Amino acid sequence: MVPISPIETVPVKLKPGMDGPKVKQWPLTEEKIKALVEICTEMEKEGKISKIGPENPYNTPVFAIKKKDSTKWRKLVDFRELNKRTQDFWEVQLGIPHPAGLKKKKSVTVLDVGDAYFSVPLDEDFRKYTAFTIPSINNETPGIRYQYNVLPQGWKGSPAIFQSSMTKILEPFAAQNPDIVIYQYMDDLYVGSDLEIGQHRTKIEELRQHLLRWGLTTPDKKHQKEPPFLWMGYELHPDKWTVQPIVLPEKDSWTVNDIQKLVGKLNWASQIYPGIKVRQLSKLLRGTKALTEVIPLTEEAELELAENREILKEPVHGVYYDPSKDLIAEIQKQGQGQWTYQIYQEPFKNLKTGKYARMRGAHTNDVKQLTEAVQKITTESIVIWGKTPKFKLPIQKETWETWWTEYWQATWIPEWEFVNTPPLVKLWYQLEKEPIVGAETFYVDGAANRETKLGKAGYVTNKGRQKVVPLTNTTNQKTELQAIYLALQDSGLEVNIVTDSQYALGIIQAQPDKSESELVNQIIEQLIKKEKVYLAWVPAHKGIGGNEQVDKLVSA
Amino acid sequence: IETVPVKLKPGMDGPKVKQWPLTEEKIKALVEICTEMEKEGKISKIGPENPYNTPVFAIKKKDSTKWRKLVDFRELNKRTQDFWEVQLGIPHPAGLKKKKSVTVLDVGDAYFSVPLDEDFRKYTAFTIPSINNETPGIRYQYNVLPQGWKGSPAIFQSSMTKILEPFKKQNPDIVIYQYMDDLYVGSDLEIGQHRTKIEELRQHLLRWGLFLWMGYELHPDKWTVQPIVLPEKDSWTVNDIQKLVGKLNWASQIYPGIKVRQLSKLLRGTKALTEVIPLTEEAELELAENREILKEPVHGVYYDPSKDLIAEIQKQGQGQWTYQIYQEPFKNLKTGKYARMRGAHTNDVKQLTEAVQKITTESIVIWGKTPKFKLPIQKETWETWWTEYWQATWIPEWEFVNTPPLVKLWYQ
Ligand SMILES: Cc1cc(/C=C/C#N)cc(C)c1Nc1ccnc(Nc2ccc(C#N)cc2)n1
Ligand SMILES: CN1CCN(c2ccc(C(=O)O)cc2)CC1
Ligand SMILES: [Mg+2]
Repeated sequence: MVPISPIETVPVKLKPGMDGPKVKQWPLTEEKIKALVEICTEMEKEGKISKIGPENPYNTPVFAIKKKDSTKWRKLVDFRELNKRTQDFWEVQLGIPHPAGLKKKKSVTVLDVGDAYFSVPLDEDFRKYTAFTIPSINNETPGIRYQYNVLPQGWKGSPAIFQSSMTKILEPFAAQNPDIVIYQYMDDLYVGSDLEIGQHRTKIEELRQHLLRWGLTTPDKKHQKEPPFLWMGYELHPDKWTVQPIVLPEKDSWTVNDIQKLVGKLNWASQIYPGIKVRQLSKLLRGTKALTEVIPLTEEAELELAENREILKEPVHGVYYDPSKDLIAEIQKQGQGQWTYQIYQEPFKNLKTGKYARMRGAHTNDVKQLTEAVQKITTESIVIWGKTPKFKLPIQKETWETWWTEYWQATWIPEWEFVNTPPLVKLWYQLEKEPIVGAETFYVDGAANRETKLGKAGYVTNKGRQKVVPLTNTTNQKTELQAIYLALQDSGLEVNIVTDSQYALGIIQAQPDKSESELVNQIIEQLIKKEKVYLAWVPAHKGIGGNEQVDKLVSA
Repeated sequence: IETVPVKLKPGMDGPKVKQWPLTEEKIKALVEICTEMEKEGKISKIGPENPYNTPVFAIKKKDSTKWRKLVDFRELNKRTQDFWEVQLGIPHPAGLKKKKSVTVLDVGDAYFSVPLDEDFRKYTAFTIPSINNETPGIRYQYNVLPQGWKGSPAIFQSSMTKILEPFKKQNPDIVIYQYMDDLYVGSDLEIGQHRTKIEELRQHLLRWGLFLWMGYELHPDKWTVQPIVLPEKDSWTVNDIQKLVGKLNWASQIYPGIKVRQLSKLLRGTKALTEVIPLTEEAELELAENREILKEPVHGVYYDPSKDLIAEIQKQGQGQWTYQIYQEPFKNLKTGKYARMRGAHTNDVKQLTEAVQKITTESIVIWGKTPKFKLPIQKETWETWWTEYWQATWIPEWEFVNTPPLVKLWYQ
């Protein structure tokens, strides 16, 4: 005998206050019982389960399921109740590697560790909670009782404990062999390197020798799996990656469900296919979730879908990461709150792509959205590569400087350069810091009756120009904006406007270039046409001339 | 040497806070630091039966080149029992803020000499992430009092007071105040005298022991406040008077007797904004009466130690920032202004981060706790960057302001 090291046991508890499962065993047919007895006898011989005495009060139900197109049955021990009662574990797989962060490899070998799994013992003190019962033939003897000695398939802790156990064992090998990479997924280990093939094979033999220290064997006849690998929705090749085929179905009509799946596919595709768009398709899913409902595609959605089909007409691949080179991220504006980007190191060789959509809300502007997109790409890049890319952005350096220095919030974008690819992001209007000499001064106001929703909006000016318009189906806030709109409409290219509306100031000081409100959009359109606009706020009801006159005119 | 039993608050489990993404340089720094800490027995690797987590990152303290590990224990701190068994609590010293000079020391390294209750250790779990999640994150927990945990100064207190008594007995007029990993030492000595005393103090810790060498010098006696001031002008335009009436209306919410009647009357009619309006005698008197009112303190302002402190900040442009600290609206406990935002001339977010640290320091010195910040920044921008500029060993709480305040105009 060659001594082997035991695999250290992970201590396991039930949740505080919870006892183990006591669930009734279902009756089974005589055929299923014989099958389960044979299956369990073999598992017992292999050391996976042990017969137990009558004292154990716990139970989990067991079922027998027929392996399709076969005369062989399979067992199912249904641990749902035990799982509810079992503590939470650290789950390592939560964040999966992105292919674009991986490094090129010459050789990747797959080693089967499915047998090693049953050398990981289940905590002795927890075993009692895994008890189950094979019913007896004709119920004329006590059912056969067993418990697990190993991590049960389907039990909450098995994946985490298996993985954590393998990682601990592999750690010294990885540390002392920095010229390879090792990744575990399910029952397989993947071992990569850039070594010449003989040396790579030597490393694999050395890994096998290391694992034997714990009595863990891997299969001599080497795995059938070899590049390319289908993994987590990707195709991995030695020196490039892509997504698995993206196939958009042909349909005469589309349901909510078809469209959710279509958007899901486009979203998945957008990580390597440049320029994918999903706004108009996603607009179709607004508010409704009857999966069977049929939604007519708008012309805009049909155009979006056609543009995507063209993008997807042939294969695109990403390259892997070279840590010796800078990362570059370039962004383009696509319209309707959509933005697209590519991350590369060498020109025309993308590591990945992606997209960003405008956040839901009342008002927005292109500079804010570009900023948001930069922060998303930055965070994504820290996750994947551990560093921020240098940015190439469709905004002039002078535009950015004007924006950030005058904006009421703190804002920052990391190192970047202008790329002159239209459409460029620009500032569409800029309010004056001081009142304009020689420009007419418009004192604006509006009011509405909260019951009838009737209102008035208007202005008076220092030249004696005046206007009041009666309005229906309106509110105090709408009339305050209406009044500013009237002043913009009726003034020359330079204008001073005096308002008491904290609401309107709050909107305009946010500097939107687009809004969900048709009125705000009309105001923005007017502002764009002016040469100079100074907007002054005063408090309401304080005897301030101009303001007081117009307030009286609009309140009735 | 014997552990103090510690528990979480009733019916709460441990922290389960996501680790945020770290740059390569910070990961490499943390792997090196934690390898050493493990070797020294301060931390131990943990298994999957510990599901807890607290985020970790790395900083450089002000004027230093060595990376420092910083654990963000905000969640654990909220969840940890309060500590009044041995002491009801340390009445905060009101004299500290009156000292001519206050120096801040990082004494956090002292805490590692005291073991942490075995049953509590699991709740200090943290993870060093790998780039692209390619390898399992390295999982550890503390075996000793951790830096940044609110329990540490509390458990170590008897040891610190015993370490410091001879320095205090020999220098009865020095004020020494501990907050988290920081020691605040205030005196009225000439700075040279003062630094030698500070270095004297380091030696006691050093002697007991067998980033401590650093020293952040403050001068709270020179700290600046911001009363409300009105313009003094010879020529007032309609716009100037509108701005004045606006500011006074705002101030009337803070100060009772403010009047704008006579000033508002000046603008009767509908005049061009740039037209010059002579002040009448009635308006000048009202202005004068307002100015006099504004020279007096705000009524009904008091600190309640049971209530949170709130800090608001405004960007004023050209590197300038205004701030107010209060518990109740319109009842400011402190106001201030900065322009000296260091090494951040083209970076707003770095300036704001520095402002937040400065204000928090002021709050610790004055009341012995940190304020809740209302930050003029989008969440996503703040969360992407603040950690790049952080140099303090504590971390306050914050929320985001998405709508531009009009009041910015009134603190300019
Ligand atoms: C995450 C990961 C998944 C699989 C495999 C999952 C599966 N099935 C295999 C490996 C070896 C890894 N780990 C790493 C780590 C760093 N670079 C790489 N590069 C890399 C991996 C595979 C191929 C190929 N062909 C090329 C390069 N892989
Ligand atoms: C060789 N293996 C590894 C894990 N697998 C299990 C684990 C546990 C059980 C069981 O509880 O019987 C079966 C398969 C699937 C393939
Ligand atoms: Mg009004």
